[PDB]
Amino acid sequence: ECCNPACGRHYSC
Repeated sequence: ECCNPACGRHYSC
């Protein structure tokens, strides 16, 4: 979840 793969859609964590 954590910026996966790299905060593309600015994922949570």
